[PDB]
Amino acid sequence: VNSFSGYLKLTDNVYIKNADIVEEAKKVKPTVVVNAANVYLKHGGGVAGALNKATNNAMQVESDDYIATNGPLKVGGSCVLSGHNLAKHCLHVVGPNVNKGEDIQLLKSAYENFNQHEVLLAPLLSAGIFGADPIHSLRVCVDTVRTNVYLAVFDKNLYDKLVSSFL
Ligand SMILES: NC(=O)[C@@]1(O)CCN(c2ncnc3[nH]ccc23)C1
Ligand SMILES: [Cl-]
Repeated sequence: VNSFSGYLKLTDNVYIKNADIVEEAKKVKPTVVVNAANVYLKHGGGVAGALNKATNNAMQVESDDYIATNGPLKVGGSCVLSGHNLAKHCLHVVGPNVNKGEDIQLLKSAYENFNQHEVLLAPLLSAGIFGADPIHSLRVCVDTVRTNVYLAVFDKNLYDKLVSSFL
């Protein structure tokens, strides 16, 4: 039993809710919140910009030190950093950004990072400003993640379409 509330159950391990991931994180304080990161951990917009804003830019400061030490992530890769005031940990996961021409096949690799964590709050990878079809992102999620994932979908109209079209 965990403290996630109001989710629709899609499968054995995947749950979905129309919610602002920032407000969800501030309520639940999960062990892991997933950020929709880019390889430079530049949290300018989308989910990343919103999560960083909620940390008062502390996520960006920590991220800049990480990059200065380690260099950029790989597309499809991840790193674990602090969750600041939102969660214990933030798993920064880089899905492909279609608006950069990145290979959508790397989306499965991106979701594989979730399997290293027993429970996660997460957005749909490569959705929103990353330019992939969110229906496809959901299918890959369900077919790749085996740990317990609670998906927050900010857009209510998008949330309704994802549920109704789910196979
Ligand atoms: N005032 C705010 O910060 C927002 O209400 C608008 C920006 N922000 C988000 N921007 C993009 N993608 C997102 N996914 C989940 C939340 C979210 C929250
Ligand atoms: Cl985003």
